[PDB]
Amino acid sequence: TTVVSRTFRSSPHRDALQTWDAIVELLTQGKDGTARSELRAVTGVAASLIADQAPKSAPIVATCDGPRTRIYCLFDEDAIDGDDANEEVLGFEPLKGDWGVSLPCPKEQLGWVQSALKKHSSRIIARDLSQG
Amino acid sequence: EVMEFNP
Amino acid sequence: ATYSYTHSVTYVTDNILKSLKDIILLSGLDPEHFADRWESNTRAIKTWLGTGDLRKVILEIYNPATDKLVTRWDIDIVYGWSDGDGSFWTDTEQLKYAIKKAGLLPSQAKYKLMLDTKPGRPDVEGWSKGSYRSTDGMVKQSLGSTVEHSGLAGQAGYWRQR
Ligand SMILES: [Cl-]
Ligand SMILES: [Cl-]
Repeated sequence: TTVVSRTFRSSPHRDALQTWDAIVELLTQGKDGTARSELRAVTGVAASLIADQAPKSAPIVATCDGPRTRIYCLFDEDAIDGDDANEEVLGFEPLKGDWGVSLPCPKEQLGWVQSALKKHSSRIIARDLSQG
Repeated sequence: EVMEFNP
Repeated sequence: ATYSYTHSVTYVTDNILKSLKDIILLSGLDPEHFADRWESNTRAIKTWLGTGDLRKVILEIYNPATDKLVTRWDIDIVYGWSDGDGSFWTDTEQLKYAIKKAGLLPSQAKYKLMLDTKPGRPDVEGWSKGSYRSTDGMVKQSLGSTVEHSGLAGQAGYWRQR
Protein backbone atom coordinates (compact mmCIF):
# COMPACT_ATOMS: atom_id res chain seq x y z
CA THR A 1 0.00 0.00 0.00
CA THR A 2 3.02 2.27 0.41
CA VAL A 3 3.26 4.84 -2.39
CA VAL A 4 6.42 6.69 -3.40
CA SER A 5 6.65 9.31 -6.13
CA ARG A 6 9.50 10.71 -8.19
CA THR A 7 9.51 13.54 -10.74
CA PHE A 8 12.15 13.66 -13.47
CA ARG A 9 13.16 16.69 -15.51
CA SER A 10 12.56 15.87 -19.17
CA SER A 11 12.59 17.86 -22.40
CA PRO A 12 14.35 20.25 -22.90
CA HIS A 13 16.57 19.57 -19.86
CA ARG A 14 16.88 15.94 -20.97
CA ASP A 15 15.81 14.54 -24.32
CA ALA A 16 13.17 11.81 -24.28
CA LEU A 17 15.81 9.08 -24.71
CA GLN A 18 17.86 10.45 -21.82
CA THR A 19 14.71 10.80 -19.71
CA TRP A 20 13.88 7.11 -20.07
CA ASP A 21 17.45 5.99 -19.33
CA ALA A 22 17.34 8.04 -16.11
CA ILE A 23 14.08 6.30 -15.20
CA VAL A 24 15.62 2.92 -16.06
CA GLU A 25 18.51 3.65 -13.68
CA LEU A 26 16.08 4.69 -10.93
CA LEU A 27 14.06 1.48 -11.31
CA THR A 28 17.10 -0.82 -11.46
CA GLN A 29 19.17 1.09 -8.87
CA GLY A 30 22.11 0.63 -11.22
CA LYS A 31 21.74 -3.15 -11.17
CA ASP A 32 22.33 -4.77 -14.56
CA GLY A 33 20.06 -7.76 -15.01
CA THR A 34 16.98 -9.12 -16.72
CA ALA A 35 14.76 -6.25 -15.56
CA ARG A 36 17.15 -3.62 -16.90
CA SER A 37 17.26 -5.53 -20.20
CA GLU A 38 13.46 -5.61 -20.52
CA LEU A 39 13.29 -1.89 -19.74
CA ARG A 40 16.09 -1.11 -22.20
CA ALA A 41 14.34 -3.16 -24.89
CA VAL A 42 11.26 -0.88 -24.95
CA THR A 43 13.40 2.30 -24.93
CA GLY A 44 12.04 3.56 -28.24
CA VAL A 45 8.39 3.11 -27.27
CA ALA A 46 8.90 4.77 -23.88
CA ALA A 47 10.87 7.70 -25.34
CA SER A 48 8.17 8.27 -27.95
CA LEU A 49 5.57 8.48 -25.17
CA ILE A 50 7.77 10.85 -23.17
CA ALA A 51 8.14 13.05 -26.24
CA ASP A 52 4.33 13.01 -26.34
CA GLN A 53 4.49 14.23 -22.71
CA ALA A 54 2.37 11.23 -21.73
CA PRO A 55 3.92 11.16 -18.20
CA LYS A 56 3.23 14.83 -17.50
CA SER A 57 -0.16 14.36 -15.80
CA ALA A 58 -0.47 10.54 -15.76
CA PRO A 59 2.53 8.77 -14.20
CA ILE A 60 4.66 5.80 -15.05
CA VAL A 61 3.66 3.34 -12.32
CA ALA A 62 5.95 0.57 -11.09
CA THR A 63 4.47 -2.12 -8.85
CA CYS A 64 6.30 -4.89 -7.02
CA ASP A 65 6.58 -6.93 -3.82
CA GLY A 66 6.85 -3.61 -2.05
CA PRO A 67 5.97 0.04 -2.64
CA ARG A 68 4.12 1.45 -5.63
CA THR A 69 6.28 4.02 -7.41
CA ARG A 70 4.74 6.88 -9.39
CA ILE A 71 7.11 8.60 -11.83
CA TYR A 72 6.12 11.92 -13.41
CA CYS A 73 8.01 14.00 -15.98
CA LEU A 74 8.46 17.77 -16.06
CA PHE A 75 8.81 19.64 -19.34
CA ASP A 76 9.69 23.08 -20.70
CA GLU A 77 10.23 25.82 -18.09
CA ASP A 78 9.60 23.34 -15.26
CA ALA A 79 12.30 20.98 -16.55
CA ILE A 80 14.92 23.73 -16.81
CA ASP A 81 13.86 25.10 -13.41
CA GLY A 82 13.86 21.76 -11.60
CA ASP A 83 11.84 23.25 -8.74
CA ASP A 84 9.36 20.35 -8.63
CA ALA A 85 11.88 17.64 -9.55
CA ASN A 86 12.56 14.67 -7.27
CA GLU A 87 15.18 12.35 -8.80
CA GLU A 88 16.52 10.85 -5.55
CA VAL A 89 17.42 7.16 -5.50
CA LEU A 90 14.79 4.81 -4.07
CA GLY A 91 15.44 3.27 -0.67
CA PHE A 92 13.90 -0.04 -1.78
CA GLU A 93 14.05 -2.50 -4.65
CA PRO A 94 11.34 -1.01 -6.89
CA LEU A 95 10.94 -4.10 -9.12
CA LYS A 96 11.24 -6.83 -6.49
CA GLY A 97 9.30 -10.01 -7.10
CA ASP A 98 6.23 -9.91 -9.35
CA TRP A 99 6.98 -6.55 -10.90
CA GLY A 100 5.19 -4.47 -13.51
CA VAL A 101 5.57 -1.08 -15.15
CA SER A 102 2.54 0.78 -16.52
CA LEU A 103 3.23 3.47 -19.11
CA PRO A 104 0.56 6.17 -19.65
CA CYS A 105 -0.46 6.16 -23.29
CA PRO A 106 -2.79 8.39 -25.31
CA LYS A 107 -5.90 6.44 -26.27
CA GLU A 108 -5.18 6.77 -30.00
CA GLN A 109 -1.70 5.23 -29.71
CA LEU A 110 -2.73 2.21 -27.62
CA GLY A 111 -2.90 -0.05 -30.67
CA TRP A 112 0.70 0.29 -31.81
CA VAL A 113 2.19 0.91 -28.36
CA GLN A 114 0.79 -2.22 -26.71
CA SER A 115 1.73 -4.28 -29.78
CA ALA A 116 5.27 -2.87 -29.76
CA LEU A 117 5.62 -3.45 -26.01
CA LYS A 118 4.33 -7.04 -26.14
CA LYS A 119 7.22 -8.04 -28.41
CA HIS A 120 9.67 -7.32 -25.57
CA SER A 121 7.77 -7.75 -22.30
CA SER A 122 4.66 -9.09 -20.61
CA ARG A 123 5.39 -6.82 -17.61
CA ILE A 124 5.87 -3.42 -19.23
CA ILE A 125 2.39 -2.42 -20.39
CA ALA A 126 0.51 0.69 -21.50
CA ARG A 127 -2.71 2.22 -20.20
CA ASP A 128 -5.09 4.91 -21.47
CA LEU A 129 -3.82 8.03 -19.73
CA SER A 130 -7.29 9.58 -19.95
CA GLN A 131 -8.20 7.25 -17.06
CA GLY A 132 -5.22 8.44 -15.00
CA GLU B 1 25.67 14.44 -48.64
CA VAL B 2 22.95 12.32 -47.00
CA MET B 3 23.42 9.99 -44.03
CA GLU B 4 21.44 6.85 -43.18
CA PHE B 5 21.64 4.45 -40.26
CA ASN B 6 22.97 0.92 -40.81
CA PRO B 7 22.33 -1.51 -37.88
CA ALA C 1 13.90 32.77 -18.02
CA THR C 2 17.40 31.56 -18.89
CA TYR C 3 17.97 28.82 -21.46
CA SER C 4 20.91 27.45 -23.42
CA TYR C 5 21.48 26.49 -27.03
CA THR C 6 21.47 22.87 -25.86
CA HIS C 7 17.96 23.42 -24.49
CA SER C 8 16.84 24.69 -27.91
CA VAL C 9 18.61 21.75 -29.58
CA THR C 10 16.90 19.26 -27.27
CA TYR C 11 13.46 20.78 -27.84
CA VAL C 12 13.84 20.68 -31.62
CA THR C 13 15.19 17.12 -31.54
CA ASP C 14 12.39 15.63 -29.44
CA ASN C 15 9.69 17.46 -31.40
CA ILE C 16 11.06 16.66 -34.84
CA LEU C 17 10.89 13.01 -33.79
CA LYS C 18 7.48 13.46 -32.13
CA SER C 19 6.20 15.10 -35.32
CA LEU C 20 7.55 12.33 -37.56
CA LYS C 21 5.96 9.72 -35.31
CA ASP C 22 2.67 11.60 -35.64
CA ILE C 23 3.03 11.66 -39.43
CA ILE C 24 3.63 7.90 -39.44
CA LEU C 25 0.76 7.23 -37.03
CA LEU C 26 -1.75 9.49 -38.78
CA SER C 27 -0.63 8.14 -42.17
CA GLY C 28 -1.96 4.76 -41.03
CA LEU C 29 1.45 3.12 -40.62
CA ASP C 30 2.95 1.25 -37.67
CA PRO C 31 5.44 3.46 -35.76
CA GLU C 32 7.22 0.41 -34.31
CA HIS C 33 10.18 0.69 -36.67
CA PHE C 34 10.48 4.40 -35.84
CA ALA C 35 10.62 3.44 -32.16
CA ASP C 36 13.35 0.87 -32.83
CA ARG C 37 15.43 3.71 -34.31
CA TRP C 38 14.52 6.42 -31.78
CA GLU C 39 17.82 6.13 -29.90
CA SER C 40 19.99 6.19 -33.03
CA ASN C 41 17.88 8.97 -34.58
CA THR C 42 18.01 11.06 -31.39
CA ARG C 43 21.79 10.88 -31.03
CA ALA C 44 22.44 11.75 -34.68
CA ILE C 45 19.95 14.64 -34.83
CA LYS C 46 20.96 16.10 -31.46
CA THR C 47 24.64 15.91 -32.36
CA TRP C 48 24.37 17.58 -35.77
CA LEU C 49 21.93 20.21 -34.54
CA GLY C 50 24.41 20.96 -31.75
CA THR C 51 27.24 21.51 -34.23
CA GLY C 52 25.07 23.33 -36.77
CA ASP C 53 25.73 20.66 -39.40
CA LEU C 54 22.19 19.28 -39.76
CA ARG C 55 20.57 20.68 -42.91
CA LYS C 56 17.48 18.51 -43.30
CA VAL C 57 15.66 15.63 -41.63
CA ILE C 58 13.98 13.40 -44.21
CA LEU C 59 11.46 10.57 -43.86
CA GLU C 60 11.11 8.55 -47.05
CA ILE C 61 7.83 6.61 -47.21
CA TYR C 62 8.29 4.07 -49.99
CA ASN C 63 6.48 1.16 -51.61
CA PRO C 64 8.50 -2.00 -50.81
CA ALA C 65 7.03 -3.83 -53.83
CA THR C 66 8.57 -1.33 -56.27
CA ASP C 67 11.06 0.51 -53.98
CA LYS C 68 9.79 3.88 -55.23
CA LEU C 69 8.84 6.83 -53.06
CA VAL C 70 5.15 7.06 -52.36
CA THR C 71 5.61 10.23 -50.30
CA ARG C 72 8.39 12.01 -48.43
CA TRP C 73 8.43 14.38 -45.45
CA ASP C 74 11.20 16.95 -45.02
CA ILE C 75 12.10 19.20 -42.09
CA ASP C 76 14.63 21.86 -43.09
CA ILE C 77 16.63 23.37 -40.22
CA VAL C 78 16.73 27.17 -39.87
CA TYR C 79 19.68 28.39 -37.78
CA GLY C 80 18.32 31.65 -36.41
CA TRP C 81 18.90 30.94 -32.73
CA SER C 82 19.17 33.83 -30.28
CA ASP C 83 20.08 33.83 -26.59
CA GLY C 84 17.52 36.48 -25.63
CA ASP C 85 14.34 34.96 -27.06
CA GLY C 86 13.16 31.93 -25.08
CA SER C 87 9.90 31.26 -26.93
CA PHE C 88 9.11 27.78 -28.22
CA TRP C 89 6.26 25.91 -29.89
CA THR C 90 5.41 22.86 -32.00
CA ASP C 91 2.67 23.16 -34.64
CA THR C 92 1.45 19.69 -35.52
CA GLU C 93 -2.03 20.86 -36.53
CA GLN C 94 -0.84 21.65 -40.06
CA LEU C 95 0.93 18.29 -40.31
CA LYS C 96 -2.38 16.53 -39.67
CA TYR C 97 -4.15 18.25 -42.57
CA ALA C 98 -1.26 17.64 -44.98
CA ILE C 99 -1.52 13.85 -44.57
CA LYS C 100 -4.51 13.48 -46.89
CA LYS C 101 -2.64 15.73 -49.32
CA ALA C 102 0.53 13.61 -49.38
CA GLY C 103 -1.18 10.66 -51.05
CA LEU C 104 -2.64 7.18 -50.67
CA LEU C 105 -0.17 4.72 -49.21
CA PRO C 106 0.00 0.94 -49.66
CA SER C 107 -1.03 -1.04 -46.59
CA GLN C 108 2.57 -2.02 -45.77
CA ALA C 109 4.32 1.19 -46.83
CA LYS C 110 7.76 1.23 -45.20
CA TYR C 111 9.72 4.27 -44.09
CA LYS C 112 13.31 5.37 -43.60
CA LEU C 113 14.75 8.42 -41.87
CA MET C 114 17.76 10.15 -43.40
CA LEU C 115 19.85 13.15 -42.39
CA ASP C 116 21.39 15.74 -44.73
CA THR C 117 24.50 17.31 -43.23
CA LYS C 118 27.33 19.70 -43.98
CA PRO C 119 30.53 18.00 -45.23
CA GLY C 120 32.63 18.69 -42.13
CA ARG C 121 30.25 17.01 -39.69
CA PRO C 122 31.52 14.72 -36.92
CA ASP C 123 31.01 10.99 -37.26
CA VAL C 124 28.07 9.41 -35.44
CA GLU C 125 28.10 5.66 -34.79
CA GLY C 126 26.20 3.55 -37.29
CA TRP C 127 25.49 6.44 -39.67
CA SER C 128 27.17 6.38 -43.08
CA LYS C 129 26.74 7.84 -46.55
CA GLY C 130 23.45 6.91 -48.20
CA SER C 131 21.41 7.83 -51.28
CA TYR C 132 18.04 9.48 -51.85
CA ARG C 133 15.26 7.67 -53.65
CA SER C 134 14.25 9.52 -56.80
CA THR C 135 11.76 12.37 -56.49
CA ASP C 136 11.26 12.56 -60.27
CA GLY C 137 7.59 12.99 -61.04
CA MET C 138 6.94 14.23 -57.49
CA VAL C 139 6.02 17.74 -56.38
CA LYS C 140 7.26 19.47 -53.25
CA GLN C 141 4.71 21.18 -50.98
CA SER C 142 5.58 23.36 -48.00
CA LEU C 143 3.93 23.72 -44.60
CA GLY C 144 6.11 26.50 -43.25
CA SER C 145 7.72 26.40 -39.83
CA THR C 146 6.37 23.62 -37.61
CA VAL C 147 8.79 23.67 -34.65
CA GLU C 148 10.96 26.31 -33.04
CA HIS C 149 12.84 26.97 -29.83
CA SER C 150 14.32 30.47 -29.64
CA GLY C 151 15.06 30.86 -33.35
CA LEU C 152 16.28 27.33 -34.06
CA ALA C 153 13.44 26.13 -36.27
CA GLY C 154 12.24 23.35 -38.52
CA GLN C 155 10.39 24.04 -41.79
CA ALA C 156 8.24 21.07 -42.77
CA GLY C 157 7.33 20.05 -46.31
CA TYR C 158 6.12 16.99 -48.16
CA TRP C 159 6.47 15.50 -51.63
CA ARG C 160 3.44 14.12 -53.45
CA GLN C 161 2.99 12.42 -56.80
CA ARG C 162 1.99 14.85 -59.54
CL1 LIG D 1 -2.65 12.56 -32.98
CL1 LIG E 1 14.88 2.55 -41.84
